[PDB]
Amino acid sequence: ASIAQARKLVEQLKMEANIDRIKVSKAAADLMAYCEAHAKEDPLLTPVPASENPFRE
Amino acid sequence: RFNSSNDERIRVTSERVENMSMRLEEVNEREHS
Amino acid sequence: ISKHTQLSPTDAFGTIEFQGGGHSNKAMYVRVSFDTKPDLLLHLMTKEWQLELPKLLISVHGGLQNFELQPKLKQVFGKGLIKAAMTTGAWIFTGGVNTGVIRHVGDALKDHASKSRGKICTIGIAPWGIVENQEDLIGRDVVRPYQTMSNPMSKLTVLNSMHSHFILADNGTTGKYGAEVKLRRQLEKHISLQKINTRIGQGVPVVALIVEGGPNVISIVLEYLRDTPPVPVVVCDGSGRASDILAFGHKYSEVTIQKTFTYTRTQAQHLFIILMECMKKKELITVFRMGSEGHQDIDLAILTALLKGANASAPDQLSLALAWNRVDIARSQIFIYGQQWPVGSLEQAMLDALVLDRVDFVKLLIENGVSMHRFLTISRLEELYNTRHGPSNTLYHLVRDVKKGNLPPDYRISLIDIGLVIEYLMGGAYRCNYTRKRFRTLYHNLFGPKRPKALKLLGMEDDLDDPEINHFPFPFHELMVWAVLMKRQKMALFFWQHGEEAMAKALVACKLCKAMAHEASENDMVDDISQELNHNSRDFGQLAVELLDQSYKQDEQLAMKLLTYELKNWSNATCLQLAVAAKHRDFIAHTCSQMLLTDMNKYLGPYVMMIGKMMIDNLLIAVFNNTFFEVKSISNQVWKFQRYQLIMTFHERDYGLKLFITDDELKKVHDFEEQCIEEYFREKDDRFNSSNDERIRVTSERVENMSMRLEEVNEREHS
Amino acid sequence: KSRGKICTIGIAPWGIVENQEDLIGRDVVRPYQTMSNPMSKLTVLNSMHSHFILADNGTTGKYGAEVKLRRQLEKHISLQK
Amino acid sequence: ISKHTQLSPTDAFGTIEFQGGGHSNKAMYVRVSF
Amino acid sequence: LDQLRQEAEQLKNQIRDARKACADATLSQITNNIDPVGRIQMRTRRTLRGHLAKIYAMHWGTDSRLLVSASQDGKLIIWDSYTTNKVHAIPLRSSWVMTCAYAPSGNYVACGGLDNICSIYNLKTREGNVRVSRELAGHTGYLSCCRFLDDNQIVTSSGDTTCALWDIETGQQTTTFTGHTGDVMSLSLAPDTRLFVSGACDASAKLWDVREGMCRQTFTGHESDINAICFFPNGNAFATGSDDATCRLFDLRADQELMTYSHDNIICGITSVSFSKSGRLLLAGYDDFNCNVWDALKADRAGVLAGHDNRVSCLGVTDDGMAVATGSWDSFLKIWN
Repeated sequence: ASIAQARKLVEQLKMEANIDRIKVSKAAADLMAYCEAHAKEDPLLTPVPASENPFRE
Repeated sequence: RFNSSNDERIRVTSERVENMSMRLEEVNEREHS
Repeated sequence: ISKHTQLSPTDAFGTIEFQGGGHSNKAMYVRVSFDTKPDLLLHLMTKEWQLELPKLLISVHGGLQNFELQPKLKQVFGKGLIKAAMTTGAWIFTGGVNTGVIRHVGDALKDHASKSRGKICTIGIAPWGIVENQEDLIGRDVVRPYQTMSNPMSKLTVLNSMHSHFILADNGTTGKYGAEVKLRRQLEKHISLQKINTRIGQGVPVVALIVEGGPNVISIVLEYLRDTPPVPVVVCDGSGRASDILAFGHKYSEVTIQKTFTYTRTQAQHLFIILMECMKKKELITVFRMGSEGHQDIDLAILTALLKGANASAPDQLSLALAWNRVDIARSQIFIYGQQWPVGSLEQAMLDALVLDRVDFVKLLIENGVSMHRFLTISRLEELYNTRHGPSNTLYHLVRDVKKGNLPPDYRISLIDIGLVIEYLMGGAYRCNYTRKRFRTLYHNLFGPKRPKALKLLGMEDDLDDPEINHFPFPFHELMVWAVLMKRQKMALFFWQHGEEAMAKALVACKLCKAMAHEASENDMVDDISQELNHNSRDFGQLAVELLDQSYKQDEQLAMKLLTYELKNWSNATCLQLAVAAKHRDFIAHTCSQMLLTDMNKYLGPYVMMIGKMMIDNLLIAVFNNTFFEVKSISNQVWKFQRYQLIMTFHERDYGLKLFITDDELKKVHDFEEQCIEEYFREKDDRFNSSNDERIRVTSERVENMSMRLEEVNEREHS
Repeated sequence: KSRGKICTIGIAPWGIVENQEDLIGRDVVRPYQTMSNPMSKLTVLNSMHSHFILADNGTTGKYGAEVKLRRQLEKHISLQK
Repeated sequence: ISKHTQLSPTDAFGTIEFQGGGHSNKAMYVRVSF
Repeated sequence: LDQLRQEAEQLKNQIRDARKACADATLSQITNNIDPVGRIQMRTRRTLRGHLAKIYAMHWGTDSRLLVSASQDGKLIIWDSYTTNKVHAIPLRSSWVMTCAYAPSGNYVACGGLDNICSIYNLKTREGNVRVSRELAGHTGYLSCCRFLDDNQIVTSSGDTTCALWDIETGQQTTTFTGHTGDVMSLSLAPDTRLFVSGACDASAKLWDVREGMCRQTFTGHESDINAICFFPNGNAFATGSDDATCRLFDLRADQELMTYSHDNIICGITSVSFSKSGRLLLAGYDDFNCNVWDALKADRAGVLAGHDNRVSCLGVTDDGMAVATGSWDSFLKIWN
């Protein structure tokens, strides 16, 4: 009765199985390269008191 | 209400029974045998 | 000329008032083109004429002449037609002139209209140019009176009276045929394309009634048979015309010599070329003949005609008859030996019967094996509380009152709110099972995973093995509760006659009716719901008193022990407390109720109450003497009612209020109660059947039938 | 139509009913379901009954193992006075 | 086989209740040999 | 013609089969050296006291100085976040609006919910009063979440299995994101404005590419409705909040789950989630009254921030990541740090 719907998944399935799902060892290092370089500015993991902060009185 | 009263039913049924009795006598009158 | 018409939009439409007959009837008429589409026709009918879809369409075709058939033969046709058009919604398709079978059906409609009330949708579809009064009907939106007295000189036929709705197909010419057949046929197709409320997916069933007619009617019936959705055809034998010759030709098929009746051109013009196909489809021929064979009832034969032509699943036929609300036909056709009901169909049928409030269909299904134990789920009850196919009720307003009116648009009502409303109605100490924490766990863990999808954001939401589950040890208790809540008296009464602890159910129902009547009176209601609820409370109290008295006469000890046990279903009370809360005078004042108190002054007690009802007011003694007996009686009722309150006040928990017994004795009391209620119903049937008036009525009916049979016997002449 | 419980007695072999199960409860109440499916060749017990007898011979679905017991029962009834 | 049965005791007997029908029918039922 | 289900069965293999071939060194063994967070306590800075009832949604102001109120009272109150004060308060036509989007510049505000319509309001009118610009009819499922691209283009999440992208000034929608079955409760934009992954009922997120209306990747692996979702700041991942009380971190460019972030005491669902500015410390609002400063990289909780007595539903972290601000159903909003 309805046969196009079964096609619709495959066209989504076909073009997705070949995408650049990068290697997990390489996947980490891209995400790993964030925090330690992103250091001086964050008041939420290694903070400092509230002089230049947005939320003091 | 008028046609559901017992008395009207009795009267109509009695007249029907009388006519039916006379007609049944007429039916029984013919003896082909 | 070939259909090159002056095409301007129509400007004549309105109403008429009949003149000449004994009935002043108002009919709606529109003059449309002979090339009009059925779409705007259906729009006008459903919207302007406020005509909802009928559960049946009837196609009638008759001669255009002034034939006459035998009296006392047309009467059964008229009775069947009227019964079919009245019992269920069924539209009638015809021309509307005072000729042929159209005049006969107009006379039949006049006959029934003088017998009973009710309205029948009659649709007169004829070409506009046929009538003589093509003039005098040009003004739009004005009631134009019509004159039904027809002059003999004119070769133009007036419109037959007793017609509900007229539709005129303007043709360009005047006073000719062959321009309304196509429009009516396409309207029939359009109605076939329509879908009725049943979830099976069934269109509007259509019958093909054939009377008199001619050689053209043969083409019409061939068209009806050869259509892709078959049109079942019913034929009238007493016509004498071409319809009757087809009825004659039905018998002893595969001689042709006998058919040579020289209808038009002897055997030179023999239409057997297509009559062979006509008799090839002779299985679908629904014959009719009076005084012979059986099932001579026109309406019953009409209904089953669509049944043999249905050819669908038996549950589909059952649903169609349930919509038609004809339990006799389901008893006749849909329930025969070898029915092989598909799995899951019966439960759906019972559900839809419950949501349609059909006591007879429900009891028939239960007698066919439908069990309310296995059939009932929580989801089914919830869907019951959230339907719209029936009468109105205050339950939405009651919920909005109790739940503080914080509702969003079209909220889906839950069972917990229902129990809250119930406990609001009952009183202070009451505590329903729904509010109990076990029910809370069952609802949240099982029935509340994510059913209110839009409520989780709003925030109005706060298993190993089972006995099938979603099972209420006493499903009929909650069914009767729901029937009371949705204000359906007859279904609640039917439920009350089954089950156990029925007297407690009756007391609860009376209290609920009283409370709901108070609620209706509190918020500017329609003033009839209040008194109807009061009457329902009266009936429930009457049933409770009658059952109590019959049980007391049956036995005294068991009846005394009956009002003692705690109600594990009704917030753990006893019947006496419920009657007190319901404030039932006679029930508390009853003999068994009084002596039940005794296990825990009679004279001068009423004496004090005597003067109190006189304190509000030889003339005084004349008032005193004429207002003493009834006052004494009412004071006796009041004191016998308040003796319980006096005893409890002078006393104040194994006894004193209740009595607690083992489950086996409760089972014995259940059997005793069922025996008592069965005896009460049987004795009520005996007392009603033994009245002299009932015998008079039965005798009158049988005398009428006997006179008819005597005339039938006298019709024949064997010598 | 009236009152009273007329004693109706039925002698049925063990292997012919539709549900030999749902009845195993010895001297206890077991609910029964009237509804049945025609594709099952077995036949349920008659309703509106007073007393029932489940004859048995080990065989299942095979007729002809109950006339003997019924005949001997009527014999002993004839032996009764 | 030639009626190779056993002496297993009767273990399905008592009184049942009839549901589904219009009346609660009670039948004293007993499994028994021939 | 039913082999299409067999090829889908065949095509269902490669996602897991390549993954298990690829899954040689998950996040467990890559960075086991970094110490657990231990004991860090965050202090509420501002408490928006004065509202009436439960607060259902909140979006910040694009100066990190403001936010829009969305509570059961129905008043869209434009609250200043630097004096705990307000600017304007806008009751809606119907008090049931389950989202609020704030213009990326700071000019207008979208709103919608039970009405199944989206409405944008002009905050900076010349007369000084906030008035609705236009409505956005076209959704048959209630507006669960929505976010702008800029002040004309806005993604919306609807329960009728249709995800939309509305033009504001015209009032028309050019294209619709179709292909999602579970009702989407939240949408998390990618930093590029040209992508967004959303939280839906079918336990599946999708990399719905903006300029097409087409799904890119499959993000399956959750258990129930994904009631919350937050994007990883660098643009390569995103964390989700669901009903099964578990956080399951996945990735765009590798398409694999990272870890499990769940507790025995967390049984209730997750309402609103948020990363850190580096994506290190992860936030999550729940149905109960206990939030966790999770670590999507290390499954480490800095602490429990219990200061609300009612259900936590709405929160917002600054663009500069300087702090986090949580609002709950107790008519308040608190700024933990």
